[PDB]
Amino acid sequence: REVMANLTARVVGAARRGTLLEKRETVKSVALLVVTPDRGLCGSLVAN
Amino acid sequence: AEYFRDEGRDILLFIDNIFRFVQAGSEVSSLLGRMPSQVGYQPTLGTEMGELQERITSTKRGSITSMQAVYVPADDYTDPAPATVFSHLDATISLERSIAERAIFPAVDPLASTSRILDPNIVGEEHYRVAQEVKRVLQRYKDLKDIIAILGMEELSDEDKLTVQRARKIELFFSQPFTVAQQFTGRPGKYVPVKKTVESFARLLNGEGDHIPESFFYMQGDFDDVLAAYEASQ
Repeated sequence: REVMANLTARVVGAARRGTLLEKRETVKSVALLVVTPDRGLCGSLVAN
Repeated sequence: AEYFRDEGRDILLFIDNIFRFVQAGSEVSSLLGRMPSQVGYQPTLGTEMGELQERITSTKRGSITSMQAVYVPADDYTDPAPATVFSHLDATISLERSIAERAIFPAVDPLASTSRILDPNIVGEEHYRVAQEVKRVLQRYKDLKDIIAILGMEELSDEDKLTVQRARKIELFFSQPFTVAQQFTGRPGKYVPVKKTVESFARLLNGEGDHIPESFFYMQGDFDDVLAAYEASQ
């Protein structure tokens, strides 16, 4: 967490702000991650 | 009433609490020295019920549209008097204590209430289909009552869940204000024609009204009134 803070502060130029950290403009496709229990009986947690 | 039936006039007959007739017969028999049967009832229970009830019949000369009431002792439907009444009726309506305690004033149990003319050739194909679906739902609900009570809604499957909230909405929707209930309830009475009832329940079973919360079906008229109330509350 602090290594990100220490490193990303140094790298501020948009030209070198590529690859994963690149804040792309005109977003078109979005992927999402969901984690759920393997087994039920958890209650409303899975539904939530 | 038999004089008016025999000359052709249509008669509406309202006998209230046949069970009191049975209880009077039981007390008379106990005083008469007859041997008691079952829970203190008269040995001649079936014959007395036959003699009274077989006179309440629409014949070829006139028609009697009877409507009786029966009081179950305590809450026992296995009592000899209601058990004897059950086989002398065309349409049976069962009022349950739990439904009334849930503030559903009609308190009719659809599963335990049947009728002979609930036949597509007599009442209408759509009416019959709607009634059969409204019973298959709430039958699924009675099957899942224990599951819901001990675990909760979550463990059921998605279709089972949907049927469960549809059953609860139907149970709430069977309630209806009565014009004679103004004395202790401020809700004005409603008269929902059978066509409107069938249409409302068909729409509710289709899926329409799923988004509406269950509390909006309490003591309403047809489905249009429920939709209007939902719009009023936005």
